[PDB]
Amino acid sequence: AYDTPLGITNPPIDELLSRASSKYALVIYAAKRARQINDYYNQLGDGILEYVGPLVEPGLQEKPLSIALREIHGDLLEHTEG
Amino acid sequence: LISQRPTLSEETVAENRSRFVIEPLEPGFGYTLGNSLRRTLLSSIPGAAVTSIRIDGVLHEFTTVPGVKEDVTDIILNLKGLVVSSDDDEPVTMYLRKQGPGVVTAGDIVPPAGVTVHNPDMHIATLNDKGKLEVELVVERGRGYVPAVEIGRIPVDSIYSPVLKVTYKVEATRVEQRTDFDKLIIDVETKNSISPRDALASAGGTLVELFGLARELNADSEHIE
Amino acid sequence: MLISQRPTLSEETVAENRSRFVIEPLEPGFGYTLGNSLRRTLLSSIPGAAVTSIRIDGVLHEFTTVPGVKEDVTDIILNLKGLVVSSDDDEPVTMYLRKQGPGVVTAGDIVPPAGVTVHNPDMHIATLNDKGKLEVELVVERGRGYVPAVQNKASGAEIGRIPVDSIYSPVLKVTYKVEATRVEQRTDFDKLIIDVETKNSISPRDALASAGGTLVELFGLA
Amino acid sequence: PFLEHDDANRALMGANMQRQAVPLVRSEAPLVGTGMELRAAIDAGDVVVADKTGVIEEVSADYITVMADDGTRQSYRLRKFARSNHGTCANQRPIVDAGQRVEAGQVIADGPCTQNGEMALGKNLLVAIMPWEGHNYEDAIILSNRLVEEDVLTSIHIEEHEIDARDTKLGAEEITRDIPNVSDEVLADLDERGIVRIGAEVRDGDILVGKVTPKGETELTPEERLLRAIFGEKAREVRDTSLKVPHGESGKVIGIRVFSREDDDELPAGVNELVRVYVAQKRKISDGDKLAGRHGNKGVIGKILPVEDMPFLPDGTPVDIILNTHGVPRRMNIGQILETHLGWVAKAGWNIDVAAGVPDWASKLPEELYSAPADSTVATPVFDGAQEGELAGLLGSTLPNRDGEVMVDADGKSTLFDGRSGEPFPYPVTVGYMYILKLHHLVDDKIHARSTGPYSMITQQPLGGKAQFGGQRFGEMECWAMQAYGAAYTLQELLTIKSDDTVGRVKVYEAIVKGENIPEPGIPESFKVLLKELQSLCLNVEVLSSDGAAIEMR
Amino acid sequence: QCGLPKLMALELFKPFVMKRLVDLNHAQNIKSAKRMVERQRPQVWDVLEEVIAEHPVLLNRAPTLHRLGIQAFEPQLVEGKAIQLHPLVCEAFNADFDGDQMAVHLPLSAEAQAEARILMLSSNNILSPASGKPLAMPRLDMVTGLYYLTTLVEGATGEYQAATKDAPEQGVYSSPAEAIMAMDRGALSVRAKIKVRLTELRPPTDLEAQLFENGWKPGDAWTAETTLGRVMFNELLPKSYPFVNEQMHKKVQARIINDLAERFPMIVVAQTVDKLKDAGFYWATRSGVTVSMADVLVPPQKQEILERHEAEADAIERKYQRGALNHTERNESLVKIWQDATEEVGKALEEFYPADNPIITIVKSGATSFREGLTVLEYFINTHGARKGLADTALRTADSGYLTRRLVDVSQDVIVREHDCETERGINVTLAERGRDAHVETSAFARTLATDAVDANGNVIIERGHDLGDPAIDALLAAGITTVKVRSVLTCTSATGVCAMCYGRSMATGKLVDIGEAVGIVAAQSIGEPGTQLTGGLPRVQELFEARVPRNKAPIADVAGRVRLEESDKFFKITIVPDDGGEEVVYDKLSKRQRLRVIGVLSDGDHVEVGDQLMEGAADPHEVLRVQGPREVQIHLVKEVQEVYRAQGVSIHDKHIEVIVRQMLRRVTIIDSTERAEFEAAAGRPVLMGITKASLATDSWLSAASFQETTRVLTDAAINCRSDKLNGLKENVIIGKLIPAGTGISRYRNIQVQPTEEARAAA
Ligand SMILES: [Zn+2]
Repeated sequence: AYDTPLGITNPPIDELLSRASSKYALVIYAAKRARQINDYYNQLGDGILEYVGPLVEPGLQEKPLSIALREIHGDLLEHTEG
Repeated sequence: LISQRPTLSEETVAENRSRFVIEPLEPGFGYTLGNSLRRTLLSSIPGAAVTSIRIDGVLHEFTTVPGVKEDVTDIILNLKGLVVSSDDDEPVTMYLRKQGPGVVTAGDIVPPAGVTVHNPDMHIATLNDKGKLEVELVVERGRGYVPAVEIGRIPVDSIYSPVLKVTYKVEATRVEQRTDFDKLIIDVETKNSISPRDALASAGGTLVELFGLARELNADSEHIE
Repeated sequence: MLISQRPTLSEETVAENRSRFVIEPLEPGFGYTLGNSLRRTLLSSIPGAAVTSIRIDGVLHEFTTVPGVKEDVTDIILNLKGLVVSSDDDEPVTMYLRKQGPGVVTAGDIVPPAGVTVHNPDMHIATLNDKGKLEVELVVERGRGYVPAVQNKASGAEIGRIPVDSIYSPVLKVTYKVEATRVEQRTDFDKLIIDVETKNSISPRDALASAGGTLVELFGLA
Repeated sequence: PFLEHDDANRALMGANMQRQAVPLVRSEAPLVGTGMELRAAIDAGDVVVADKTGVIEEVSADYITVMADDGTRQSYRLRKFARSNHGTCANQRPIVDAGQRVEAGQVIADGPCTQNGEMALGKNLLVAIMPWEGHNYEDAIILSNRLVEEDVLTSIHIEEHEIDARDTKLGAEEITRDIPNVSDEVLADLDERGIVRIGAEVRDGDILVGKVTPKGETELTPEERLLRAIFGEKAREVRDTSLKVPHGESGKVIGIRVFSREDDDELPAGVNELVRVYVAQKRKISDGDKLAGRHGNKGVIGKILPVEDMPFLPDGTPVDIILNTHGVPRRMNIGQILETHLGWVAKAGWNIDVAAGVPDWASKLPEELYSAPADSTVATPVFDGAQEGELAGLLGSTLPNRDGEVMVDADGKSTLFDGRSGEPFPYPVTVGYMYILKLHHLVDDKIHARSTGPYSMITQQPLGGKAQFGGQRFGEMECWAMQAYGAAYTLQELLTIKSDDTVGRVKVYEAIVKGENIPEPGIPESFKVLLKELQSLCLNVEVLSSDGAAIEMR
Repeated sequence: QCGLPKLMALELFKPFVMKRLVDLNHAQNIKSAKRMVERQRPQVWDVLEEVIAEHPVLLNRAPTLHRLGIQAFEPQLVEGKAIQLHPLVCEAFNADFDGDQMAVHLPLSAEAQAEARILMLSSNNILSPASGKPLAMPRLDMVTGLYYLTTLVEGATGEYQAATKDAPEQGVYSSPAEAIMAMDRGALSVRAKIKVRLTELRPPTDLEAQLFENGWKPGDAWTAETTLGRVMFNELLPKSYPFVNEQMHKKVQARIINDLAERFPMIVVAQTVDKLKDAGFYWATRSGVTVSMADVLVPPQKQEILERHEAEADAIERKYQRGALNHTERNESLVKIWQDATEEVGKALEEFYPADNPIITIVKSGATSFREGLTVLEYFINTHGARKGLADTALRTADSGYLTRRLVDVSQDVIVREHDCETERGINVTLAERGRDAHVETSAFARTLATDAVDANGNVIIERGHDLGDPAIDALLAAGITTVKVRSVLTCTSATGVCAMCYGRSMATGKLVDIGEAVGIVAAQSIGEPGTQLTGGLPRVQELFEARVPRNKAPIADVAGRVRLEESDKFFKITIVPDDGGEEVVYDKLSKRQRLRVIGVLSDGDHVEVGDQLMEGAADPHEVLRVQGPREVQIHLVKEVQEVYRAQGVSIHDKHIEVIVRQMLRRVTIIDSTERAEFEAAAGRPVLMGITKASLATDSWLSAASFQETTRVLTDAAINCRSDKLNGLKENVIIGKLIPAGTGISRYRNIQVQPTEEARAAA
């Protein structure tokens, strides 16, 4: 085991890299999803779009980027690379 | 004087392992009482353990015991793990004697009235073919950990205290205006004779009682809430 | 092998401001841990008995001089830091100091109000000459430890007052030593001795009693 | 001291850092010094010297008068809290009394970094040379909170601010109390003229001098005029130009110098009134400040433990600073170790206990250093100083404390008690007294932070406002490191919306306050300026699109 | 984590806290929230720790040499005005604590934060992206602390003793907890040789197999003889890691951290290094390491014996003058005395210093004579040389930064563009020679095999396209294979940049390089950073990367055959008799001051191959190009370049140099009607050119204009009417576009994020 992660180090990058191609794809992967979540808490997505998530049970005041990372860790979303 | 209401929280690591946290302490009470807590839990809780034992067949023989796979040294280390609560205070001599090929597992030792073994599944030794083993072991209550000090009598190290391993660490929390408030973390692994919670109460009770000797000099001083 | 004989705390005396304390006996490896556990408490949470702010009618701030006085205001503040006072207080009570003509102003010249007392009147504050006149009032408060300047922008003190670093610590120097006798010779036990010293604001016994009450109240079991 | 032992590098470093020290409020003389202290101080000119032998007639914090036997009558006005060229307070202290009879060339008053006539650039502190739980790591240092409580390393620092009222293109500046849009509380500490009252405490942003200059055609916004009539506040005529304290600064106001025009005076053409405010600060020795000794050893204050949890001698006497063993082998820095031991010798005195002659090591010694009381000052001139043998001998002789116990052995070590665990440190640790200095590098002056702030005119990049809020430079090399990580977005963010994006940084701040997503970066103004520079050079450049032919910024 | 002054974190997050304390009915409008932060009302602090939570910040210290010079951290509000930096990242930032300052940058957009948490996180960057070795490894106090913790002291207090005639073994203990209790009392010394039983630790691989084979102990008991320290130490390592039982040196800890970095995710390595930090520091204090006079002082025998041997050198000169000189007898004799005294003082000092002396302890662990005092004249002479080192150090930093910029200027556009180009081309590696090579770690480690590794016995070990981990090197060494063919960026056929396979393992990640990696810049930094340690130094390096003719040219064999060495006072003459046998090749002009090449020395009649170097010095790279061809040139340049750095003890993986060298042979000269791709769709010869000339030949004109002399580039560009396609990353930096690397690649930035229909149902 790896004991337990504290804050930013959770979830581990290794368990997250299995969900995407490279560490870079992981970035855009969670980045755009964070933009999606924060739109949901606001009025999203203006015209013709409806925000989705949070798929996982959000923390107390968890940051949307921190939510998109847990969602990717649980395979709750799939992505396609261009 | 009045403090800021430090709390006592406990998180259970295992059945006999739990860590405690006190939050928040004033800088820098974390280390003040911290080291004194570990010292009180470890060497200030009453408990019974084995003092010396004698095994039939070994008087001048140092290395081996015939008819048993475990050597002399390895056999002692097993008995050291024996946890038994004896309220008799004085040295009681229990007897364990099993014959024939088999596994002696403490449950075979007949405890005299007043002593109770708490780990009946403990592996003491393995028995060889058509072999018997009669073991006599002394057990007297004690405190802390007293090292080892008649023909064929072997004094053994005595693990008197139920607490087996204790360690503590300190951190900083409680932002507000001052972010250097202390948080006390203490890690205690206890044997099944008493729970980690009770061990803390005993250690805490003995400390307050011990520090009551300075209080009695004058109960009117200010101290803290 | 529970050799049971409750610990005993007997006082002593070495000087008037400090006196030794011996506690015997208890388990080995307990002296050092218990000794420093009180020391860390003495050197910190012993309540005072300290001066907060002061006001010199002639001056408006801390970086000026007084006609005739030899020490500048900032140097008189550093001399006043050596004041060891004690007060029942419970509220900010102001002291007063008025001196005139040639001579030497000391702590004795300070008139303490009802309920407070100055325990070192022989301390030197400032030296005045013919043209030297010093009128200064001092606000005494009760606390513990060390609190930095109570700037009059956080509080509402106006331009007159000049806050000063306060030091509520009756305890001066503390140490200890252990002499565990017959470590396993027959039966093992240790006994510690503490050397507590105060600033004359209170006695070593009262301080140690205040520290004892602090630790006793602190070790909570629930 | 012990210059012959330190390497030229550290010696050069030591000399440079000696002149980097700051004057302390107390100014304690070095316990172990050389010979130049006395001569260097009086020759610097920052110490008051008596020109003619005689006797003092008056001694006051303001001046000192001496009645020479000749009959002449000389007086000396003392610099009191005079700001130096870089904000260091220079305060002179009288060291003489009324009836004292003083000889010519004697020292009457101590300067800023002097005590009793000799330079005192630092303080004597109790040192322990043991690594302490990683807080004194590499070159970091840990101090006892005593240095803050007892103001031993506290130094005053004075700052000068200035404002001017002159004639301008469309009007003449007028420094007045009345400020356009302000509450009565912000002006509460201003006087009738508009300048901060003496002795007032000023926080970051508070007004020091209220100046007002004419503003041209208002042409205000209607949304503002409506509130004007609603709350009946007449839109004042001219703009606000007040002198506030720079961000991150604070202190008390010492003095104010007002130079007016009605009062003839003499100011540059157009200037009507000229006032300058002097602000002082009492700087406690804070974690982050830079200390150093005379041997080139330097390091910041990594932490400051309470006096309770600090390695203390058997006396209970806590050590002041804990210094790790910086000197790796070959690197050495031997001179530092020597003055540390001598520091303890000079602090506790000594007595060779001569019986049947004197030891062979003291043969080279002159009589005078045989017996010495506690707290005695010593002088070991550079090349001609104490020697190894003589040292160890002095180590042997050490007057005990009260009760007669001994605190240091012949090896200069002692068994210290960890102020936290309470248990002693297993091995004996080297303790002593070393003369350390407080260097001009101070945290209060070097801490900078900026969210938003002023921007330059030519290049729209974040400009360090004269108040403060200067932005950090993301140089070319940092960009390389950013490209190395592949963080394309972080790099773009730095070179655009965080700097040159005229409409970007405003929409980002807007988006942050609302809680919206951060918008896409625009065109950095630097690039737009680049194209203009090219065109001015007659280079017709066109930012061609994939299918849009030519494009322009506009 | 990182310590951030509250005031700094406040002004930094000012917009954030303003919104939060407005969402909370503390302030009613934005303006009310601004003053609430500016005046620092005590109500904001609680709001600040929330906005700061899980919000990463970037730390940087100038100068920035490698990418690790900037890392992300979790901001912790700390009292004071200073920045608290973790003691392990100091190596990376090269940050002293003698007043050093660091900068803080606040990533804003979601992409930026993602890049910080994932790419630039401190704990994710442990290995040096230049040598693969670990940088977060403990150092200084942490080393001596662990060295003292695990050292074994004979005759310790609680030392183990074999069972005597009337007593059993007294050194055995039930569990590690008992030893701890025995340690608290005066019974057990941490550095004793006790033997104890362990249940939750791992035994050595070799020893266990005997005790088990059924399976490694999860809760099984087993007894081995160690020190309590070594036991407490292994508790720090992962539970799955086998026991070590050794006194830990930098290398051992370096050897161990590496070994465990390959077999565990970095989170396990990150936590393991942190635990070593605590232990190292904790025991560094209890180590008893302190300096004093008795620790330094002087070995009195040295000063006495030095005056003894000095007399032998003076009287020898007396004997030399009369007629006993005998030429070289003096020079050798004086050396024998000087070295005999020099060697005699080492013993007189090493044997005089205790084995556990604090100075010696620090030296042995690997964390890292004015004692008598010098007179007036002695100190003057010492200054003459000391000032040259400070001035010489001023020139070391300037040129290294001027070289690193040209390096970056030529290799910045090099990035991985595809997973595999599928070319069989590769380069052979010497790989051991003992019959292990000294430089297999720089050229062989972290490579990919272009061909399988075949043993003479017919057993294939390690298949082509394998990572070639150090275990693979040993497995290869087991079969005794001397050479191995390996993929390289020198042979990669990728139309754009390079491919992952050809490049190989990323030194930072320890895994295969990610597609987006911009390796060119990482290579430039990996080469420019150590330039500060150059003394055969920095000028030699620039001589190589710039393709200038060598300072002192050296000839190469133009053909194969025998050699005729001719001795003439004017010059050395080397004639080569080919094995054709055709026209002889004459190398008449030769300066004797250049010496000969070493095999013994090249003698008369020896055999020479087509690419051998005939005389000592530097061969003209343009010469070896037309002789051996482009591929062998690149092998040569990397050979010489690496030999310079290796001379200074600098570990740079060949791939970094190769990335730079690849960009020199990328163009050909057009003798009759430039890059290679144009010819496939009129004869040209392979060309070798320096980095500066190559960089100026890039397709981007504003990129080349920013490099050197903007006028000529601008004039030539304006006349040619060139058009920049914004292909490189420098261009996008200038105009503010997303660089075509890392998160800027099209395949990465065009990703679509849609939640699986199954997840939306859970809601
Ligand atoms: Zn390839």
